[PDB]
This record gives sequence, structure tokens and C-alpha cells, in this order.
Amino acid sequence: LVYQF
Amino acid sequence: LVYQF
Amino acid sequence: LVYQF
Amino acid sequence: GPTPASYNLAVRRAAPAVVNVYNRTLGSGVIMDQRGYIITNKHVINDADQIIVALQDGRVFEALLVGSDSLTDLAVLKINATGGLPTIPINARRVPHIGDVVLAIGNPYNLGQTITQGIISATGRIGLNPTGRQNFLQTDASINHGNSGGALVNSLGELMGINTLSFDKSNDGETPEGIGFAIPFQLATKIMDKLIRDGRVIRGYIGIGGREIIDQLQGIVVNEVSPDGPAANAGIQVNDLIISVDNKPAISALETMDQVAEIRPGSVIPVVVMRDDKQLTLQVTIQEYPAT
Amino acid sequence: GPTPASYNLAVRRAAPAVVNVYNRGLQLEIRTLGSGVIMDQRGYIITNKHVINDADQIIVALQDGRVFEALLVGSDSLTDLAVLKINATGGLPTIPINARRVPHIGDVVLAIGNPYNLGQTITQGIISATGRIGLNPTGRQNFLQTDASINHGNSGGALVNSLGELMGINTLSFDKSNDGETPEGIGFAIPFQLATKIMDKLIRDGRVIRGYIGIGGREIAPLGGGIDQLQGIVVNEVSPDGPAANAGIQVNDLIISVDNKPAISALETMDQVAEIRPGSVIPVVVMRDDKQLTLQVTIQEYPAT
Amino acid sequence: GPTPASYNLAVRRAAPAVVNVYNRGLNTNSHNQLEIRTLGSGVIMDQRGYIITNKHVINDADQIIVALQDGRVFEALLVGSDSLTDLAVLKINATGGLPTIPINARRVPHIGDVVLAIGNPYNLGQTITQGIISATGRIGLNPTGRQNFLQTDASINHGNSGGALVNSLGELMGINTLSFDKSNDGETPEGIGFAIPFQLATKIMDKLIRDGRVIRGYIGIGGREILQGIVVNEVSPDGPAANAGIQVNDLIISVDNKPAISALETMDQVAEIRPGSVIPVVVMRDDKQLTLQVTIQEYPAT
Ligand SMILES: [Ca+2]
Ligand SMILES: [Ca+2]
Ligand SMILES: [Ca+2]
Ligand SMILES: [Ca+2]
Ligand SMILES: [Ca+2]
Ligand SMILES: [Ca+2]
Ligand SMILES: [Ca+2]
Ligand SMILES: [Ca+2]
Repeated sequence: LVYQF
Repeated sequence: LVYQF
Repeated sequence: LVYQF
Repeated sequence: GPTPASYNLAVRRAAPAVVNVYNRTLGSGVIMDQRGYIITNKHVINDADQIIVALQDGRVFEALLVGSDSLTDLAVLKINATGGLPTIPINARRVPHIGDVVLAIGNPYNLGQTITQGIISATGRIGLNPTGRQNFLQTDASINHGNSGGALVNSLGELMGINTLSFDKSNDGETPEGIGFAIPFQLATKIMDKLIRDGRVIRGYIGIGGREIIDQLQGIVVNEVSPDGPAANAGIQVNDLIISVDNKPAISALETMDQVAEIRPGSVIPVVVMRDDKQLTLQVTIQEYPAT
Repeated sequence: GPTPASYNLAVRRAAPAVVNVYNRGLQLEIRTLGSGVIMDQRGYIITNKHVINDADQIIVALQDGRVFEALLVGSDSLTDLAVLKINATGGLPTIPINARRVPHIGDVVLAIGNPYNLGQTITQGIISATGRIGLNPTGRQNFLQTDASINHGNSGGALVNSLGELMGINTLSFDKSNDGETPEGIGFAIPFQLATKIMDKLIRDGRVIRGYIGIGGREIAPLGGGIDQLQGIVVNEVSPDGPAANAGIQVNDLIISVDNKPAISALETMDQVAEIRPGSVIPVVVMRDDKQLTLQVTIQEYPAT
Repeated sequence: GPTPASYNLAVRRAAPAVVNVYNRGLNTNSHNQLEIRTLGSGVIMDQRGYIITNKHVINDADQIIVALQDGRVFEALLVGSDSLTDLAVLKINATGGLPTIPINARRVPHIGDVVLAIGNPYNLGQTITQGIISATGRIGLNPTGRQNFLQTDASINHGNSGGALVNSLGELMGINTLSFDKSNDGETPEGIGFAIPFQLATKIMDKLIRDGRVIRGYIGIGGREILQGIVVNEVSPDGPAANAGIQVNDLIISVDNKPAISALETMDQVAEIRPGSVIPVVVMRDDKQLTLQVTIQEYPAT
């Protein structure tokens, strides 16, 4: 879903 | 143990 | 690991 | 050098034709021929508004429901592809044998397509329903929620069955391991053809509910009759003993069930019953099985 | 090739000899108990003791349709093994046995039993480990471990290799939880050489006759390079008024010889003591404060569980 | 005569290199005695004593014990760990030589390959379970991560974490990490397990030995898939992203002059950008196109 980069 | 047909 | 015999 | 033991060949032959079926996850499906026909379970596409199928090559199609059958839990979808389709390999000369290595192909828990490996554990199984014409192959290749409607293939990729249900809860709440059921491909292909031309599976029936019982000879005893049924109108009441159906001794309930289903509706046939140890031949007009 | 990969050859060789075991009781309740293995044409059948331990009347059903009432020849709680006998006419299938085959970790195996009374089921895995104490540290079953799916009702059934040769008698499935989860593919079978050995004792006697010394012991080894060491079985506990106690064997004695044989392995010594005929008077050399003592021990029969 | 079908060859090649790992902790509420807190497995990678395991196996350990199948027991040094791959590297100081896992850099994991899982489930002792590669490139059970899991139906239980997944030749395919056990309708899942492919595992290990941690570039955003691109769903408050002025609903189409085609390949892309770099990201707000400069930072630790 939400990807942290 | 009843069979329907 | 004791064997009773 | 040397090579890893692998069933990748079977995956390459069979996986492209196994599709994820959605409603916009429901289960899996098997593309059967170049015309866009797809087999799945009935319970996967039941409850669904408008059905779409997703191929491993990336394409997405809307599927039209051609027909379904509750007694086998099968359904046939139809897609209209212009670029040619991948289809499951089907070998009509192949007899499924217990101990054959098989691969289950489906979309469990919407993780994407998953390949699990096991063997054929048994044949001719009724499943979890103690009254069943589903004739299951049993396999220990891991089946999970989402594998329904998917394909079970052998080491050559040839279709062996349509994965349908696992056994997840038994005595107490014990969690069974490696007990899944797939519908044999010979049965699944016949139901597909019957659904494609007639829209339903036309089956003839008599409308009785029975049990299996100087000497005494094996017979079925009525417990219930359909009110306007082919049996009640012929005049058989509850507790009659059924000896013959179209001159076939009624000894195995599953076998007379099979026989009656194959009798085309509208056929006039003899049915030898018995009341108070008196033998009576009766005339019955077979009608069509009422759907559910 | 034109033939798919399959273990159907092992099924055809071995599956006919694996029976469904039932209890006939009370109207008439035919309750499924587990599985069993026909071991020879005389009609002697191996199962687990825990399969039949409650049975009023043991019914044995064959894959070909024949049904028999079975007699309990005997059982053994230390190995959870039991031997039944049926009286059949016209021949019986028997399970293939290669007394020379060594089971190896990684060998493909098939589990054959009757899980949940679905009818005889074949599942496939590999031999996961050997020498496994199991789930209960009885330490006398020497379990093979497998990931061939074992379910309630597989007990007493057969674990065979790809040639249909008998590897073991499926006995137990792992279901202990660490954090509330469910284990998968961990099951245990009694190795077939132990199954065969116990069967012959159960056929000839009412049960397994075991010599007994009354010691709880464990193997040792030194502590890094190995120097100065001593090998043997260290006495951890002495059952009071047992043969060892009456002979003067004390805790932390190091048994180095039993009945004129060096005590090198606990299991070898354990098995040897079982084979000593009860009532025998045997020497037992121990090391005590780095001095050898020879103690005269009168072997008893193993106490009843 | 004929010989039984067997994967014993793979076991004999690979199993000696799979070790039992024990995470012991001090009982601080008592008198600091060492007690087992969790256990798992590990894989000896080369003759210098480097071992790959899972991070959750060794987290907060006061003593890491490594036990080999041949009987040797070692205290292990934690070389480093990476929370986003759940990988960790241990060092043991063995002077007499070590068994190392077979590795074939040329072998490509294929779906349907027969694999053996080698671990220490429930502390029963080393256990071999058999299955196939079920899928490649899986994200597992949480939807955000750089774990790129192999999926397998070889039976994986508690205690297998950090052990070896191996094909029929003994060649390392992956590091077993996680087993499925949650459900929608309360069923329990069967034969769904995940392992980090060996290619990524060795890559993380070499970074852990070199630097003691996994240094990644990081922008400070949270994005999502599909005008295809990536949508900013949130921005960390001091993220390089934030200092550079990227805001929410912004459609990212390019990152360092590579198309923002998918969050996974862009996530890999930024991670290898050395921290302190200044890269362009092409953005869109209200159909108007902008190109902003973001000063890459290092991914925050755990
Ligand atoms: Ca399902
Ligand atoms: Ca399940
Ligand atoms: Ca279980
Ligand atoms: Ca399995
Ligand atoms: Ca059982
Ligand atoms: Ca599990
Ligand atoms: Ca685990
Ligand atoms: Ca499995």
C-alpha cells in the first residue's frame, strides 16, 4: 500500500 | 443418511 | 537427557 | 553441469492459463479453450456483481457467466480476447493415479499465483458432504482460501482436476493438514460442455429421499417425496422399498443416483417397489432436476 | 516422457497391506480408531497401542473390502506398539519389508492411513530426521521424523519409501504451540526395525520382557582439545530398592561396563539391559573417585506402567 | 537393486552448514542468569565464520549461541542487522575450518524447483522439509518491504527462521524468514512460507560486513502505485522531500531521470543513491509539471 522511501 | 435424487 | 533403564 | 529437480516445465505449460478471478478476490479459473471459456467453481462466482479475470501475462478481461451447476460446484465463464489465449493442456488418454505428483495452481489469499506440490491422495471421494456426486480426487498439495476454481496438473502439465475445497475444521476444532479435493478433469470437461450448450446441467430425477437397507435383498426405502414429483404422482409413498429403477437393481444409492441423473427428462420407465413384502412394478415419468 | 512423475508403484506394492482399524461398540457405534499394517501372511498386524487401548472389539477393514474381528496379541506402552491377529482365508496382502534398507534423511516417503475416516489416504513428504526422541521423552521409540502429512487416524499406518518398502509405523503428529500457532509437517513414525523386533516379542510372549537395572543415566564426554577423558554412562538417579541401589551403585558413578560389555552408548547399553533375562546376576563396573568398582547386580523385570 | 527416491545428497551437501541459533537474555528481574528468549537457525556462508540469520532471531540478545550439527558450539558476534530485510550477520571465530553452504551464483530460482528447508523447528533438532518454489518476488504479509520473497510450500515452523532453503543439488536458494498464520475467515494457512533469495541475502551480508549496517538513500515520503506514476500519500516532516517542497497528491513521474514506473523499482532505485546526493524528481500538481531537487538522506535506523 503505502511505501516509505 | 438420506439421499436425494 | 536421562535414560531410565 | 547437473540440473535441479524441478516441475518448472509443468508450470510453464499450465500456469499461463490459470487466471485470478475478481469482482470489481474470489478465486481462480482455468482457460479451457481458444474461444475464451473458463472453468471455475460455482461458489467462487456466486455473490458476484460483474466478474473480471486476470491473466499472468497482464491482460484483464470482463467475464460473462455462461452457466453454473450447484451439485458439482462448477461454473463456466466467457471472455472475448482478440490476441489468442493460453489454454490448459488436457490429455483425454490420461487416467489419474494415486501417487501421481500434482501441482495446485491458484491465487490463495490474493497473494498472486501460487504453485504447491503434492500427490494424488485418493480418487472417487465425496469430500466433506456425506451425500455427494462430486467424485473428488484428494490431494495433499496445499490448498488455501483462494485456490478454489484453480487447476491441479501432473508433472507434464496436463490437467488432472479443478481444485475446489480443502478440509479445514474437523473433530473438536482440529486443523487438518494436506487434505484437499479437486474435481476430476473428465467430469469437469463434461459439465463445461453441458453448460456451454444448454446453459444448465440438465439432469433427470425421480424425487425420492432414501436409505440403504428367509433373506432380505438390498434396497432403498423412501423417507420423502417431492409433492408434484415424478415419484409422488406415480403413487409411491414414504417407507416403500425400491428394488429396481429402469430394470437396474437399486442397491447402491450413489449408483442409482448416477443412473437416474443420466435418464433424460420425460422418459417413461418401470420402477419395481415393494409394500408389505409384495412386489409391484410401477410406471414413472422422469422430470428435470430442479435447480438450487 | 509419456508417463508423469508418480509414486503409484509404491502405492500398489504397499497400500493393500494397510488396514483401517475400528471399534465396534454401543445403537451400534462403529468408531474409527486409526490404521494398521499387515506384516505377514499369518495375519499378524502392527498398530499403535494407543489406537486399540480403549477398544471393546477391534474390527479390521482391508482395502479390498474384507472385514475381520481382530484379536489383541499384545501391546507395549514404552514403544506405543500393539500386535493384532486376524484369521483370514484365501490369502492376505503383506507390506514390503527390506531388512537391509537403511532409512536416510531426505528419502521420499509416503504416509498411508485412514485420516478422519475419509478412507485410505496417501500423503507424500520426506524423512525429516532420525533418532528423534519425539514429543514425549520416553526415549525408547527412536522416531523417524517426516513432513508427509499425518492426521488423526494415521496412527498405526505405514510410512514407505518410493519402492514401497516399509520405513516405519506412523505414530504421532506435532501439535504443541509456542505462541498460539499451529505446527505444520512435523510427524513421527516408529522405525521399522524396532517395529519388527517388538512384534516378534509380542507374538512369542504376552508382551515385551525387559531386563532392568533401575538407573537414570546419561552419556558423557570431556571438554577445546580432548584429553584425560573418560567415556561411559554417568548415573544421574538410582531408583530406591532397585537392582542398582541394592548393588550399591551411587549417584555420579560412571558405568563403564555392563555384563562384560563396555558401556559406550546409553542407547546400546539400554537395549542390552532390556535383552538381559530377568533374575540374571551380572557384573557392572563403575568408576568412583577415579577407581574402578565391580558391582554384582541382580537384574529385575522392567516395572509396569 | 533400484534405489529409493532421495534428496539425501542435498542434505549431505547443505545441512552441515545450517546451524542452530539461540538468543539468550539476562534475567534482569532476577540475578542476570542467561535464559533463552528465542531461537532459530543460521547459514555459514564462508570460511571466515560469517553466518546469515534473521534479525528477529537475534534482536536484543545478550548472548548469541551458534550450535553446529557436528557438535561445535560458539559464542557469536553480531556483525550487523537490517530491519527492512530482517537479515542479520553473525561472526564466529572457528580456527579448525567450517562447513559452508553450497552457493551457485549462476543458478536462477525457478518456480516449481524442488527445495528443502533446513532449520531447527521447536528446538527439535535440525529438520529437513520438502516442497517447491511456489512464486518469486513476493512482498510477503506486510505490503511494504524490500524483501522480494521467494514463496515455498516446504513446511516452515517457528525455529526455521534464518535457516537455508536449498534446491536438490544442495545449492542455497534463500534464507527462510516467515510463515503465514493469519486469516480472513479464521482458516489456518498451509504451506505458504517466504524466504529471502540468496542473491539479495549475500548482497545484504556484504554490506553488513563492510559498513556494519545497510546504508540506503531515502527521500522521506510514502507513495502508492497507479497518467501512471507514484502519488505522495504522506511526507515525513523533515524528510529531504519536505525540505525540498514536495507535497501530497503530487504525481511523481521521474526520479533521478528514471521513470517512476512502479514503487518497488523506484524504492530499489532511491535506496542505492548515496546519501547526500542531490537528484531531480519530476512532479505534477494540478496537471502543471515541476522539477524539484531533493537532497538524499540516509534511511533512519531501528
Ligand atoms: Ca479455497
Ligand atoms: Ca487450512
Ligand atoms: Ca496437525
Ligand atoms: Ca506436504
Ligand atoms: Ca493420528
Ligand atoms: Ca504454520
Ligand atoms: Ca519461524
Ligand atoms: Ca506441505
